[PDB]
Amino acid sequence: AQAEQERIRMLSEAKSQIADLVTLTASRVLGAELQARGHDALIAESLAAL
Amino acid sequence: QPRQVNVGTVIAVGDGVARLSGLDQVVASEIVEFPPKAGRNESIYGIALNLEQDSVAAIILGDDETIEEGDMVTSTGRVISVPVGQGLLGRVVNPLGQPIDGKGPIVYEKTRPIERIAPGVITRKSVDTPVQTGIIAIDALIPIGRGQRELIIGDRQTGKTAVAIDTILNQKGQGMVCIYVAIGQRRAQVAQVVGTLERFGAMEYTIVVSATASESAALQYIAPYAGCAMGEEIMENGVMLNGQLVKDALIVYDDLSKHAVAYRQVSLLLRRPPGREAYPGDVFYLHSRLLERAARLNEEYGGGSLTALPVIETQANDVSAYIPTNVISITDGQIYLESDLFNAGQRPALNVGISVSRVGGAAQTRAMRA
Amino acid sequence: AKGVIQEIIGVVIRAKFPEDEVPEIYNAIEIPLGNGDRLVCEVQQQLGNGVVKAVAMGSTDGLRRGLEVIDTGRPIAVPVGPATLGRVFNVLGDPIDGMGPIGPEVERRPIHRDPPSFEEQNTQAQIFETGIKVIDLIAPFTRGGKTAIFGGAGVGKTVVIQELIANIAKEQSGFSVFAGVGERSREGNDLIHEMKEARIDENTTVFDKTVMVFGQMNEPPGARLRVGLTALTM
Amino acid sequence: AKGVIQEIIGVVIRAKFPEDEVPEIYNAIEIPLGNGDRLVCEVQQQLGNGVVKAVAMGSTDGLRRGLEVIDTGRPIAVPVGPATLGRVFNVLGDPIDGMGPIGPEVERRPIHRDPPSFEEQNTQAQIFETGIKVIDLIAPFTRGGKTAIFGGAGVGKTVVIQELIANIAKEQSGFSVFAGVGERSREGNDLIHEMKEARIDENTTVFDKTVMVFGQMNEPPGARLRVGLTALTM
Amino acid sequence: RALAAPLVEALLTTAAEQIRAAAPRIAGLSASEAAAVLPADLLPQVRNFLLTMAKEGLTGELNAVAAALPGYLETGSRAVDASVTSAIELSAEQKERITRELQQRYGDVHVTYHVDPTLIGGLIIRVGDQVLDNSLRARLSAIQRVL
Amino acid sequence: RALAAPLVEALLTTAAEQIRAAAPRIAGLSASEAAAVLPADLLPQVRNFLLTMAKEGLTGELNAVAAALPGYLETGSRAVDASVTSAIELSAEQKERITRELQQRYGDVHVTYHVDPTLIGGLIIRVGDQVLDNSLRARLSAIQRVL
Ligand SMILES: Nc1ncnc2c1ncn2[C@@H]1O[C@H](COP(=O)(O)OP(=O)(O)OP(=O)(O)O)[C@@H](O)[C@H]1O
Ligand SMILES: [Mg+2]
Repeated sequence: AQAEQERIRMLSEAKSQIADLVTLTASRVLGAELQARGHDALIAESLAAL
Repeated sequence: QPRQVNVGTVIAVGDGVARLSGLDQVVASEIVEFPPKAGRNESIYGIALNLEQDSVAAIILGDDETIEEGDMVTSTGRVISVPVGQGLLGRVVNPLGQPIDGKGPIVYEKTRPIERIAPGVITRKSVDTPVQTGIIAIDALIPIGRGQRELIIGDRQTGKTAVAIDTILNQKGQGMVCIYVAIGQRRAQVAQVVGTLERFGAMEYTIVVSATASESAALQYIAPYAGCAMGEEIMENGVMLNGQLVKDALIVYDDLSKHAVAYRQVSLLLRRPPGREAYPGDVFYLHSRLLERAARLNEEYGGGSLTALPVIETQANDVSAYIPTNVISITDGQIYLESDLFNAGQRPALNVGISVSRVGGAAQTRAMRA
Repeated sequence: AKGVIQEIIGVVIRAKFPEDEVPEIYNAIEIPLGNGDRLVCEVQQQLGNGVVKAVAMGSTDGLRRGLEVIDTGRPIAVPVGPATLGRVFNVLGDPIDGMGPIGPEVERRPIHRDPPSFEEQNTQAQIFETGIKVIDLIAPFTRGGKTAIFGGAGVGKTVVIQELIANIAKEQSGFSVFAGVGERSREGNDLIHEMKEARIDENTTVFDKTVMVFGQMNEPPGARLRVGLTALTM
Repeated sequence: AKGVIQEIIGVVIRAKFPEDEVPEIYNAIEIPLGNGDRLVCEVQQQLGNGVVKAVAMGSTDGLRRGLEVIDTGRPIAVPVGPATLGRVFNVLGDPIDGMGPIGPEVERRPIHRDPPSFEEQNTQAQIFETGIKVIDLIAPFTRGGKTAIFGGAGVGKTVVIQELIANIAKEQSGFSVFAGVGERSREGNDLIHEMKEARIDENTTVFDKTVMVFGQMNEPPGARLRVGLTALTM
Repeated sequence: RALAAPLVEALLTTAAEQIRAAAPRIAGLSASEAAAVLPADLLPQVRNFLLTMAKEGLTGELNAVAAALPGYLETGSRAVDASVTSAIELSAEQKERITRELQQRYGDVHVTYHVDPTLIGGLIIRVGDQVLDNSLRARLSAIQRVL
Repeated sequence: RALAAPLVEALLTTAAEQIRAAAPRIAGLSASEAAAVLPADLLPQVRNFLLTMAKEGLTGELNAVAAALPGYLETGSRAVDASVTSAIELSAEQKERITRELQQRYGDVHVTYHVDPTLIGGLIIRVGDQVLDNSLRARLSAIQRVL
């Protein structure tokens, strides 16, 4: 039972690490896209609520 | 999905207490977020306790070394709340509902606010269904019934945690969901308790809410109220245990004296005026809020119940101290464990002469009562 | 007659009122909540410039630092009359029992009243006839006097209370009042309500002859402080 | 960086830094103090517009207001590794023995670290034979667990500790750490040195397997406060 | 009333002019140092206030006091200090465009544009004590919650 | 705005005091008449404020301008509560008379009127912490002498 619980914990930790790596990769891709296109296009979103 | 949030600036952060400057229209017990910044990728929440003119003194639910002067705090509109439901059974969670056993995320759909008003004046009912502790001395002489809050008061090492764990283990098939709130208890001892619960298969119906000693005094202060909210949800909505809609909860506060110490720490760091033994004035109110939420509701309100088993250590068997007398006044009965009886071979160590159960025979089976 | 909350520290609320409309020392503040009901505070200290420090009487876990407060002018007004008989009330006089609210026609009296003057006091102590042999022999009461029981649970204290109510209601007119100040909600409620509703005398339940006001331990300190005065007014 | 001391209250030093360069809660600041030796304070509180309250961990009895303070930007870093074996350190990790300073290549770890999580806790323990009848019979000394002796002034805490070290320090099967927080430098240390250097384990002394951090009774409050954390980091 | 208003406005303008002109006169210079630096470019009350400010040497933000002089004519309250943070350094045209755009409150409010390039392509606009955050770092965390 | 408080408050108080002091001497003057009447040694705004009102003939209201002069650089909350009690309910011209004779205490500070009909004649003037009673004091003093 302890081995099964450890396996479940390891699976959860692996899923968490995969999510963190995916978030880091998405952040890097978004940063590259912002550097290429330019953040100025987001300025129009300032009037959504303000 | 952009939204406008109220923002303040941390103008003074100290030993777990921060003055949040301008956070106007903040609710009196909100959760300030402290959004992540350079060097910290997570959010450290806090409880906005003192709403003073031009200041919001907030205790910090976490590590305050990362918070820096001038940091922006966003006031989440929600009052301090804890996730509740079926998903917490068998999980060790810190008082914020975040798992600390690393077995995955907590699957939940409802978050009940801690620090809720008592279940009601007329909504309760007479305590009749017994709680089978499994200890002959308790089950025969000092009965505990569903909906009765029974203090376990004793010296430093007499068997209080042992009695609580025996009670938790005995509720195998009696349709009871146990909760073990570990306030100020060392992490190794909480790990030992969890190992004992898992060894006897009592972790299929137990929720452990641990705010260990290293964790900030705010977490220890809210440690019992979370968990009490969990039991409130269990008695009000029920959980599917063994295919049955169990609506009975048995909550054990590991040490309310450590909770009172944590409240004293957060009050004195907030520079609130002290009282007796440096405790704040409203600490009897502190414990009466927590213990009066354990009730046996009538059939019109669900018929569920919440049984509380507070635990208190007394210095040199001084049951005349401030917190021990307060909680003795609050509770419906006392279980006195003495070192003199414990050493003399009486292992449960109950001082049956002075231990009392105000519910009495109504908390016993007719066979046991006879 | 409308002020703004300034500070909120636990169950103590500081509120700034206009200069010429500061509430008195025992008036009610009656903070209105969003969900329809109100939070009735009680002033305790006039200070500063239009600022009053008051006790919450409630949780104060949903209040900002700008909410309006409506001074009621008079202290906490509690319903008094034959209508408030056989009913359970809280510190504010709001009926907490299952039955409906008290009608507007019932007289409301201030919670704070002056005790009777010296001239009205009886010049000779008089025994109070309870009917219980041991009580009327060993420890006789006093008409307008105070008696304290020192007993735990399972000793029949509740039954003694019920019989005292029944005897005073039979031999005299004998309406009774019960203020549970800082009681366990289990002992004070649903084990006093049910026992007195079940207990009957001259086909009338004891609960029908008794008023109840309950400020329990869960309520803030102000409620437990003023529940006794509520019962005294009733 | 480059703040100025405002107040010197005991060993607590309040320093004002630029608005955007305030040190963190547990950072270490330094007073140059002249003479080529500096006073290392540890921040404890942040009070407002660049004002931070720190603990001197030193004499702090010859420095004036207005002295500059340099913010290191990191908490107290102490050497860790085999380089610390067989050496005696301060609270700051600076060796006080006659041997030379620890090299830059040795890793520096902060003395303020998170304790092990709930997952990492090891609840397995077994009896540790110590050779003392009362300890091995009534309250067995625990291998891999926490134990302590609570004694008054006149009782023999030091004698019991020294006997325990003599009994169990030869057959260590590992390294050892001794922290002398607030203890006499006569017996608590410098004669444990004599006993530890005299004991020999196969031509390697017990002192060669020991990291000893001191901070004893003579040191100001800050050193005694953080010497335990330094030893724990080592 | 009317005479007081013109008088108050004239006094405020004179004070602002004196502060702007003589702010750097006694700036930093100590009580003895700035005493000679103290020129006749101030009223006797203004000269006394400048001497008090420069006695310690904190006569650096006197221009802000100058900025405090005109607003005190109209009871101030026009600060509406807002702060805009975007990942890319703001170009002057778009900077002016968004300065004009936040006219819902007071118009071109006091805006201290920042960068903080840790953000990705978004806006963090804090007006008073209300902050609006459409930065893609915020969306990043709001998606990363899946963890 | 915060930095304004000391200097602006001092200048406004000086202007108010100068205008109030020159109110008796400079009454019903003109630009040149008040220039020869009002002292030119005062603040540059003070002399201008003294001359401009007289030039337009509003010099009588110039003292009232002084009343608003401190409040232009103050919270204007320290106005004496000069309570005026009189059994006869007072008309608007009566209240104007009372305030215009009451400006000798500070300025036209916050004045509140009450009736207390049991008074006869006279009026009770409670300025700050000094009370002048002139209504029923005579009768009750007489009844004290008689008894
Ligand atoms: N039959 C028994 N019943 C109860 N306690 C027992 C029994 N046999 C042994 N014990 C003792 O009880 C201990 C269990 O911990 P215990 O319940 O006394 O902790 P506690 O009262 O919470 O104290 P602490 O403050 O030290 O954590 C065992 O380690 C043992 O010393
Ligand atoms: Mg315990």
